[PDB]
Amino acid sequence: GYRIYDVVLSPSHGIELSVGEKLVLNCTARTELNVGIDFNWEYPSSKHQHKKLVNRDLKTQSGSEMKKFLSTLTIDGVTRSDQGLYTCAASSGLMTKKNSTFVRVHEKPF
Amino acid sequence: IQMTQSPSSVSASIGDRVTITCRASQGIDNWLGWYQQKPGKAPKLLIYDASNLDTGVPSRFSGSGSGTYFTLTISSLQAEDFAVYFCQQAKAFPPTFGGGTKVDIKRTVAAPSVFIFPPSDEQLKSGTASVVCLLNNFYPREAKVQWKVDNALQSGNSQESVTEQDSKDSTYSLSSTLTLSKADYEKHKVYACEVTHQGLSSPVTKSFNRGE
Amino acid sequence: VQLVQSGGGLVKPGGSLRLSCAASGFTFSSYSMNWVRQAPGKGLEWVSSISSSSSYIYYADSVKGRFTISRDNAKNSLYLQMNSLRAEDTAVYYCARVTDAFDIWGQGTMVTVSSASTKGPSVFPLAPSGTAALGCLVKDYFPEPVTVSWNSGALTSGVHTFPAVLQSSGLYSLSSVVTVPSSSLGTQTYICNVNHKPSNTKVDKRVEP
Repeated sequence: GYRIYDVVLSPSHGIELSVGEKLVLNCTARTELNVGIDFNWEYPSSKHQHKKLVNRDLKTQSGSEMKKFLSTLTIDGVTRSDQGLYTCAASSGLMTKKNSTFVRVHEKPF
Repeated sequence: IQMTQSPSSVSASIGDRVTITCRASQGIDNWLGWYQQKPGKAPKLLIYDASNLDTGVPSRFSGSGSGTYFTLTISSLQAEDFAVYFCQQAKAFPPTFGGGTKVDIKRTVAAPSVFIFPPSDEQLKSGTASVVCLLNNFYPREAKVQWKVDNALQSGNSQESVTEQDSKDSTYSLSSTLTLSKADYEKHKVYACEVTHQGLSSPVTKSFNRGE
Repeated sequence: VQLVQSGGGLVKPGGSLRLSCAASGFTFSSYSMNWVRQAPGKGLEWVSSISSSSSYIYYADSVKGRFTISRDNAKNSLYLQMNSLRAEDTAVYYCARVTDAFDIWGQGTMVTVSSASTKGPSVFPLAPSGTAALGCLVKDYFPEPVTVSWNSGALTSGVHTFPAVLQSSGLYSLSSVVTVPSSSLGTQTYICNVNHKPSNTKVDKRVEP
């Protein structure tokens, strides 16, 4: 009883921000009751760390026989270096699923 | 959670439609993997989640099934495909593997030429006695060997090792070594190696009397 | 995409050695990594697993309370410290990436847990009684690296050198045999050339009927 159903990002596609706008990327992952989940992100920039943007707390929900694990990624202000491909990998030890998404930050006033 | 593969060995030729079965003790929905291993090197994932092919794997490999019953088919066998195939479950806590199914090169059925070797006198000086039984050039791979010392079936005190499928004649050979002390060896007289194989209509036993 | 392994070798019961597995070709930080072993002749057995940030660790009942899994994500490498080893831990250990299935496997590294020290082989003759069979019994050596040829490589046809096997004493035993025409026994001489480099033990045994 240690399996993962699917990992989805919200929003999933077509995220578009201006320079200096707050970026938000949640990462839901449905799993079984006994399953533990570990979130590791992958961002294109080299300015931020994994200790800033990724959530320190957790967000879990229980429903009948399915558990939800949620991890958020908050960036206070964005730049051209942040533009690229974001990926949220949710590893349980015995399994690891990942989903991709593209974000665009244009040079324009917010 | 037990995974049982059927059959243990499959004789095939180039171009054949080879099918391999994998059975689970309990239901696994669709979380079954297939791996290929050739002698000496590490395994490689062929198919995951029962039916989905991995990147780089040719389309001749295909998988199906659900629940307890699963199947791996090779549409048209190629020279690269001769290897061992393992199934692996991903439902319960411990991911268990199957026993493995060897796909080898089809050949004419060949009974083993059986030879028995008594311990050398050079060895008996060192207080130990090794009796070797050679099953040479046989096909298929499945063979059962039993040691008998004065009609006493020996178990736990023998070890066997099989060669890979030969490159020239596609046969196998097997060696079984019975280890005894000098004392126990000098006590008993008759030493028989009984072998059973498909190519033999009935079990053949090669034996020697200690002294000759 | 590669996964290179290193660190394995020879150990005596109780001792411990590090077992490295360096990734290159993909983002190491992200996937869960597992260890799977394979005993000589036996099938595959899942040993241990670990999450991407070393949060969730699991062990099999064969290795629980002895083996310790770990990883350094900055170095892009997987580790496995093996404490209090038994004779039944002698196997070929594989690191592997996990994503649905074990999609990427390392080359493999064999660890050997058996008790004896480095020791040269004793070569005993397997004397013959259409075709006739003879050979040499290379018994009681450690570790594995043992070459066997016949007549200095001049006799390769009809030769079968079987894989080695660990005895209960922890020493390896191997046999090499050759089938030859029964008529040419008294005339043609047959020498097996055994070489065990770990103990500098070259041996040439002449087998006779």
